[PDB]
Formats: sequence, C-alpha cells, structure tokens
Amino acid sequence: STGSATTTPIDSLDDAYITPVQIGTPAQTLNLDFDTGSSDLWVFSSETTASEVDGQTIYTPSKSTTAKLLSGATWSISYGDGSSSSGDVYTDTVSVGGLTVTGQAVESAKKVSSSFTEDSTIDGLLGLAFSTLNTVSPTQQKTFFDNAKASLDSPVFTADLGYHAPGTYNFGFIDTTAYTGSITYTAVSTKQGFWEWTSTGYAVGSGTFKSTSIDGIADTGTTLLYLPATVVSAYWAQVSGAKSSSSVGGYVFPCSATLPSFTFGVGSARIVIPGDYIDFGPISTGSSSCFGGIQSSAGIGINIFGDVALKAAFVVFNGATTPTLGFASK
Ligand SMILES: NCc1ccc(C(F)(F)F)cc1
Ligand SMILES: NCc1ccc(C(F)(F)F)cc1
Repeated sequence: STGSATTTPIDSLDDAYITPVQIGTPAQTLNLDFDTGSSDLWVFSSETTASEVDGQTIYTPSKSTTAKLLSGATWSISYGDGSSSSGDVYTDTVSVGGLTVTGQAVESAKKVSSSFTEDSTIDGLLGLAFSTLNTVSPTQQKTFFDNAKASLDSPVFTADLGYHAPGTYNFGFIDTTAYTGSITYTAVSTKQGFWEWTSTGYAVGSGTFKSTSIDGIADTGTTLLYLPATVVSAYWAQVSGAKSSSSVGGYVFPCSATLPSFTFGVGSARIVIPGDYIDFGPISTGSSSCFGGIQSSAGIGINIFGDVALKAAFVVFNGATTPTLGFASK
C-alpha cells in the first residue's frame, strides 16, 4: 500500500508545515506537524486543559468507535526549543493520504506549553524519527511509519517541502517525477534515534567548496538550519552589515541586503539552498533588521538540517533494515 498527502506552510515565513491526518471512526481530521526529529504522535484533545486551547481542532476519543484507552500509559515530551506537552494515550485508527494504520498510539495532550497554545494552526505532531525516542511509559509505542512499514510497497517515505508553497509527503513509493537528476544516498546512524547523517562540506555563494564532515540530523520539525559556528561565521561574513545579536538571539542582517546561496554536500553531490530561502524577514513588525535562516548550533549540541535545508531538496527517508537518507535536486 501507499499514501500521499499535501503539506502546507502555516504562515508566510514557512515557520512550520501542517498535513491533514484522519483519526478515529468516523474520521476526525486534524492538521499535524510531521516531525522527523521526534517519535510521538500527540494531539490537542477534549482532555487538554481548556485555558491552553486557543483555536486548535481537538481530538475527541469519546466520539470514536475505534478508540481504546491504553490503561496506565502516560507520555511527557520536551523539545530542543523548550516546548513541552504531556498526557495519556489512546489507540485508534489513523490514516494519512489513504494509508491506514489500526491500533496506532494516539497521545492525548492533557497539558501543553505556551508555544503550542499560541500556534492556532498546529493541532499536534506526528513523529517520524525512530521508535526508540517515543516517550510513552511504561510501554514504549511505535511511530506511524514503523507501524505502516510492513504494508508499504517500499519501507520509505519522502519529504518534498515547498518554498512559500504546498508540498508533499509520500509513503511507500518514490515519485520519480518530483525531482531532477539522480538521488544520492548517504549512510544513517540511528544510535541517537535521529535520522543522523554526515554532510561532506559546504560552499557560500559562488565560493570554493570546503570539504569537511558535518554531522547532523534531517529534521522536518525544525524551521532553520543550525550549523557549526565556523561555517555560520563564514556564511554571514559575506553579507554586508550582518552581525550576531545577543538580544535577538542569532545572526541578523539588513533587510535591504541580498543573501548568497548556501551549498551543502551529500556524498559527491551538492544541494544548493537559494539565498531567498535564508531570509526570515524583520525581527519585529516595521524593523529594517531581518532574521537569518542559518544559525549556529554551538548552544544546541547537534547540527540540524531543518526545513531551510530540506525544502531545497527531494528527501528520501529509507527505513530499510539498514536505513539511509536520499537527497535529490528539484
Ligand atoms: N524536531 C524535533 C527536535 C527538536 C530538537 C532537537 C534537538 F534540539 F535535540 F536537536 C531534536 C529534534
Ligand atoms: N521540533 C518540534 C516542534 C515543532 C513545533 C513547535 C512549535 F512551533 F509549536 F513551537 C515546537 C517544537
């Protein structure tokens, strides 16, 4: 079997992407943030503290004939940005673009952090990292991808994110019309539970390509690109008036500047991120200082190939027994 669904930016800056997901019988459609950096499927629900819900669509397990409470199971998650949420667990039927999984763990949020309450457009997350990171206690639960793996024509899913435009998540097959040239595959380490790989280097604008191993994770759930300080300093040195602002918490640049592109290596192939992708607009309404989409990972402890990088490519998450990542230009 296969599945195909459209994913759409939540705002004019591509801060996140939402994808409709059907939960329960009869279907309740929620717009989830597909997150290859985490492994929990959790939703706003009828159980969420009422003051912490501000416009989200909620899952109501009492109205699903296939919902089963998972006795004694709880969950609690903290993300790298300080966000968090927690609650109890149901099993239910979940469908993504016509691909169905019965008995999927649906984690009902009882408590959510402020950043989630303020994002009216995201009803929950669908984690697509490896199941070892799932936070359900005392019995760990599998992700949607892991549960669907056996029924899929091929144990893969692909991420085709749009720049200021809708995109596609596909499960079970690789659309050979969605990219140009060849797909370059690279080895994945699962030892930390992430889609972790090693980039072979980078270039700034038309500059010389610098061969250097950059270890990082492919994370649809993270907006920006986070790379080591040396690389990020080399990029922003090419933008007149750019500087790192402690009060703003990152590199900023004059909104009137033109940004150079950024190239990152995948084996012997190159993925080029257009400079326009690196512009995240004014730091505040009316400001002439703009926020940059390439930031330092020094404070994070790991490099993150977030949406800024991934939307420049067609990306294959190959969940074979030896997992690999595929990158192609598009
Ligand atoms: N998108 C989920 C996510 C968020 C943060 C991290 C960090 F910070 F641990 F790298 C990993 C995964
Ligand atoms: N990396 C996972 C993640 C995704 C979205 C959010 C937001 F946007 F709700 F803050 C936080 C964390």
